[PDB]
Amino acid sequence: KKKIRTSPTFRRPKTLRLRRQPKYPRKSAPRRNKLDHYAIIKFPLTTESAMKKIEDNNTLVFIVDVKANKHQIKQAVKKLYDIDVAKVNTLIRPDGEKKAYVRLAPDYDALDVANKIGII
Amino acid sequence: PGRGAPLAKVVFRDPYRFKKRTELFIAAEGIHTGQFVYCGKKAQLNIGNV
Amino acid sequence: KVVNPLFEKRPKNFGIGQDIQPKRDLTRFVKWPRYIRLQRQRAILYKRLKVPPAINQFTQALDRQTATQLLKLAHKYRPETKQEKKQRLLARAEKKAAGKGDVPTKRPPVLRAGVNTVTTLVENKKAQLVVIAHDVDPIELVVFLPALCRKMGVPYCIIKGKARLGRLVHRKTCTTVAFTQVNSEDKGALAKLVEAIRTNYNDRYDEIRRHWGGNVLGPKSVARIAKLEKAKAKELATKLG
RNA sequence: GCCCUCGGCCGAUCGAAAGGGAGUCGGGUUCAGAUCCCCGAAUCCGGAGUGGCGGAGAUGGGCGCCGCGAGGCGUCCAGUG
RNA sequence: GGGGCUCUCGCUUCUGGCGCCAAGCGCCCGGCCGCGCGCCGGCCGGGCGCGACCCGCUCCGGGGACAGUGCCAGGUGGGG
Ligand SMILES: [Mg+2]
Ligand SMILES: [Mg+2]
Ligand SMILES: [Mg+2]
Ligand SMILES: [Mg+2]
Ligand SMILES: [Mg+2]
Ligand SMILES: [Mg+2]
Repeated sequence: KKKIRTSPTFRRPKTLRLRRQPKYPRKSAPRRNKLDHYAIIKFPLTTESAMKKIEDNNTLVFIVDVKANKHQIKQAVKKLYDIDVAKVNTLIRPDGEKKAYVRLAPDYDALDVANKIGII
Repeated sequence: PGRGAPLAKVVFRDPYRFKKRTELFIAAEGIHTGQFVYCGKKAQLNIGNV
Repeated sequence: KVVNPLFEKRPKNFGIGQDIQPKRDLTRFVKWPRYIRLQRQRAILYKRLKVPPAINQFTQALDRQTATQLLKLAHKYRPETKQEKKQRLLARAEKKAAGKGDVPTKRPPVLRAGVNTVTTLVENKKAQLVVIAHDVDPIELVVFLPALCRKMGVPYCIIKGKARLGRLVHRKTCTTVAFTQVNSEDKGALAKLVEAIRTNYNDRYDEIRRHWGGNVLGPKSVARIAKLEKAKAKELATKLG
């Protein structure tokens, strides 16, 4: 005495949808991150312009993996050099390598960081 | 465009939902904006009524 | 008494062009899914068309009282389940190891199920009562059964629910069951059922065999004819004086 | 998680580096890049759960009292500028 | 008085407004205070029905055993 269709349209009723509870994982183990910190940062740039970036703009110039984004570059530089960075500019070179201009924090000097890296 | 007859944009009330319905009648000569037209069996014999 | 004067009735008017219509029942005018419309138009077609007596004979089923008595009797000879049979087999095995290997309990009388099983019992005249469901999905599985049952003199009834027969045989659906043999104390109950069955199915087989079904128009068409005949009845009323 | 109620862009998706489309400018700087680098001034969008600070809402009247008065206390009634 | 009986088995036309998510009534079910006598006094909530008549077998209307489709037969057929 209460089943009333107040609409002239029949819609498909909402039925239960269960989440997957697989009996075996389709892959035995998660494959490891290939784009780790050592993969992200390949080698620094030691050219004339890169040297001018270090002395003037407090910026370290690196060649990085083309898949890494600015957040990954920022974290990778921070971990494996123990420095704080301000911002990361990024271009892709005409030969296909990604280049990152990593400006350092004001309390970090890009000159002696490049000295301990070994690219002075 | 492409039609010589002007079109009339007429607004009715939906009898089942709180909403306004806009029709695109073919304008009968003599009808003006701000005029009431009446559509139905019991509508009177006036220009523009249906 | 303490009725607030601020309270008042607000009677809305559902005339044409007046206040918006209420949310009333529209089931009569719903665009139903295709499968719902198909199975409803199928029912209407079974009323429009002239149904041959072989198919129309299954619309005459047992009444509520007789079907209840029949299934009450059939419940006593309900076939054993898997766990019942396994328990019986286990008991026979333990008895046999101790000192048995006999006493088959005569294979006590049971309800025989299945159209292939039942039709062979009828041909051999080993069936005492045959119960046929009225809603077999292809009707070809049963249309020969009523004529065969009378030809062999086996009393047959049509009951409503192939699911009801299936519930006896511990399955979803049974087409037809049969009482082959009955216990001594239930012989009187079966005899009362059989005599009630014969007078309704076997004895009036010529009427059943010649009784076409369907051929009934819709209520709208019947009403149109009715008001035309009523108008012509007034026309003949003025024709006479 | 489920139930009631509400829910037609009524059709996926693609389709513009000249259409629509929030919000960055000035100065300096290279051998070659800059409205993108540096300096200096802004600005848009998004987020802020335990709420960042203010301001607004919102802080007034009536009656009984104390108090010379000013000003205080109690009760009642308002207050989405 | 008033039934078989005919339209009605209706609620919207002088205005470039507004109009939905129920008022009202009836029947109940929780919790609170309490006359502590129950239909019993009042206060916080929740539900159902009538409001919005009943029944039914095609959503409503228009065609309809024609059109149409499948196959064959005859005609026409420089459109090819
Ligand atoms: Mg870029
Ligand atoms: Mg939709
Ligand atoms: Mg696109
Ligand atoms: Mg553009
Ligand atoms: Mg240039
Ligand atoms: Mg030719």
